[PDB]
Formats: sequence, C-alpha cells, structure tokens
Amino acid sequence: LRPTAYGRDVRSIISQLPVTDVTAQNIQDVQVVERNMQRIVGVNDDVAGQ
Amino acid sequence: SSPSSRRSATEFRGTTSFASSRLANLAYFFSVTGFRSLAKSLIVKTQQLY
Repeated sequence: LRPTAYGRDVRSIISQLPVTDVTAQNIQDVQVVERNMQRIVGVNDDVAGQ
Repeated sequence: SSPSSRRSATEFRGTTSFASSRLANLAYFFSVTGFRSLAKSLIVKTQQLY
C-alpha cells in the first residue's frame, strides 16, 4: 500500500469482475435440432426403432 | 415397451414384435381390399387376351 494509505484494509482495494456466459447452455438445444435433422433425412434415424 | 431402460434381448424383440403389429394390420387391410383386386384382374386378362 502507498504511504498515504498505510493503514487501510487490504481486502477492499482491488477485485476481479465476475462474468458468466448465459449462452453456454445452447448445447442442449443443439442436440435437439440435430436429432430433428436425422428425422427428416433419414440417415441414422430415431424412428422405425424404439 | 417402447420405453427403453437397458433392454435385454427378449425385451428388445418384444416391443418390436408388438410395434409392428399395428402396421401389419394395415397391410392386411390393404392386401385384401385392393391388391387382391389388381391381382385377380391381371390374371383374367393374361388368360383370356393372350
């Protein structure tokens, strides 16, 4: 700490901004659309089979 | 048995044996009603006309 701040508490001065990606769950959605694509084309298709 | 949770062999055969059954009944209807008609007609002509 600088001279003018000799007695301050260390915890208060610097901190890291918190960030989160809310678009990180798009993965479950990708998986659905792909299954739906297999259904139209019929190359490796869920239907016909249990 | 369409629900699947780790099916064994008899189980696997069992739902498919059963699922096909409603489709086979359609076929049977189609066969008696219209395929038969066509077939009988072809047979008459081949015998008489040639």
